[PDB]
Amino acid sequence: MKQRITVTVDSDSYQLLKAYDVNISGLVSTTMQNEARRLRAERWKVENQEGMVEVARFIEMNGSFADENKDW
Amino acid sequence: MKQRITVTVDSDSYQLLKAYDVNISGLVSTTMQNEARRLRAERWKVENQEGMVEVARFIEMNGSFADENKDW
DNA sequence: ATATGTATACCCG
DNA sequence: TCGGGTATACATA
Repeated sequence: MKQRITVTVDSDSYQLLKAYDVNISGLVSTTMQNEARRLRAERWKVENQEGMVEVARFIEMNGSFADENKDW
Repeated sequence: MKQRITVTVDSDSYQLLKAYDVNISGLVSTTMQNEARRLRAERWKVENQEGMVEVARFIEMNGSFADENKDW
């Protein structure tokens, strides 16, 4: 069975992504994997680099369709 | 009073995020405002699939809460 | 159940 | 009591 995950926004900043054409269906799972891969409980850190690279695969589904988007 | 935004996934990386310590509330919306503002060219990262062991050589991206984005 | 989603009762802290 | 979160009932396509 699938798991319905809900972030009760209306305050944070969710409406925008969906306001354009993508709530979190593919967003969440995408961001999660990145937050998952990196997952390293910590704090006090700055940034200054880009994040590219691709590695898509056809077998599951990944139905993330919106603003002319597609898998990596 | 708050907007329920939910992605009916399960293991689409979603579960991992909350599985570590954050039911995407701040992550999604954080990610949202970013993909919301940028709304063009997402940001990913993949060096090594965790593996328990880490290293951390420099700075790349910040997350807060209890996850962060280190290099490894 | 159709998935994805909202709405709401219950749920986890 | 709910912060939010998810599940299920229900809503929609």
